[PDB]
Amino acid sequence: EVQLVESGGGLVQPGGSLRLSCTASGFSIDSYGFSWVRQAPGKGLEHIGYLTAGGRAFYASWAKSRSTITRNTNENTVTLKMNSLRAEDTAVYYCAKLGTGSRFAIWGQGTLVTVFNQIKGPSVFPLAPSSKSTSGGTAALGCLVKDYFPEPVTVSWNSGALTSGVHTFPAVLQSSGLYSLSSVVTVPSSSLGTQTYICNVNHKPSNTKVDKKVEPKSC
Amino acid sequence: DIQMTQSPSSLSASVGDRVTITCRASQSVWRNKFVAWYQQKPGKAPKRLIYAIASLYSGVPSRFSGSGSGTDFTLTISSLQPEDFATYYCVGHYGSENDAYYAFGQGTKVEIKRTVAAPSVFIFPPSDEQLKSGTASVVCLLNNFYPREAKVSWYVDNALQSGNSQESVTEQDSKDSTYSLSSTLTLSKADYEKHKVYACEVTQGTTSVTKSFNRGEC
Ligand SMILES: [Cl-]
Ligand SMILES: [Cl-]
Repeated sequence: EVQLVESGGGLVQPGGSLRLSCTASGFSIDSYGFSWVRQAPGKGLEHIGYLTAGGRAFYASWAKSRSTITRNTNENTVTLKMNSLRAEDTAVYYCAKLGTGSRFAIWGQGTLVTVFNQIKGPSVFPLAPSSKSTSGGTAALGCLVKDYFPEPVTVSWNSGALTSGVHTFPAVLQSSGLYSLSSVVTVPSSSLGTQTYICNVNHKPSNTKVDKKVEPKSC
Repeated sequence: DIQMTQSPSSLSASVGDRVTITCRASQSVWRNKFVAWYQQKPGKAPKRLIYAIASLYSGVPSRFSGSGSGTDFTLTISSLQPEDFATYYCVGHYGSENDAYYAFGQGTKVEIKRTVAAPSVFIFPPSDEQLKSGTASVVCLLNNFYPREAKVSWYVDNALQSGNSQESVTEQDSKDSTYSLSSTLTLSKADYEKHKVYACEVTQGTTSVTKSFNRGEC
């Protein structure tokens, strides 16, 4: 019943603006104060600003020059606008009643905003199971996901049917300015002749999906 | 305005250990008590554990307790459990007639100590397909090990490499509290085809495991 839902996420060019809405259901948005919070990938939480129940907006000093927080009671929303964006503004944006001293606390699910100076779909190469794989033992295989921008890429195996033993590494930023990652899985070596292993790589920023069958390499 | 200064930035503790995390407010928080503690596990949203310094939210395990006095606030985990791997944040509120501000601490990454475990090590040559692009990626995998600290050195025809590799590490596992780590060596096609023996040398403590291949050989 009680819920907050962020909308408006997406890709923005540097110098662009973001506009996120936070829609409440189960209560009136004007009966409580709400914060906007963000988290850069792999980093901590940052408070942007807070709109009191009375409708007064207070911003972290760094955000005041380019942020606006408003409320619309007819639509039961709170809204964050931020302009003149830079790469450092890439983050998951949440609306929330933080509940620092009251029982009622509620967060939206979060919406990703990515500030991108470039778009580039990934190249995907097999990490082939070793020919030295131990019979009746365990083999490693995977996919190398190279030279894409911006983050993120998602990787499944066999369309989600293979999850046990999978490690998809966090991406590294190469000296080229492009990201690269690998996703690996360990499987029974006795399966290598019989079981098909396909990595499914998805890069929404470039609307690119790659499915790559990874097989033992030919001698 | 208000800041929350959190320490330590990270800690490792054995299951059943008592863990203490502190947060110092840069000035008095609202009514001296508007401080909450949040927990965030990998890939999920922050979850509130404790509010008003010490009020444990319903359904939060009682091994989490909050205390505070003055401008110092403390999160205590009395018997660290495996499911407590997370980053913990304090968040404080400052208020006046013309002020309403919030500040998060930097976060404390809590990792679970476990018994040392040696990695399964794998080396992967570059694919023929990639080589057509002019570049070769050689990948070395250290699977399911502990602790995270490892030295991974690349050798090309017995020559130690420097400056042409990058590492990545997984977050601590939920099943075995291990890590996995990749090291990726990047060479031009020209250089890759100029050499024969490729080796990844993994050192932890007193032991080095080296996995290698000869270019072209099966
Ligand atoms: Cl109050
Ligand atoms: Cl903050």
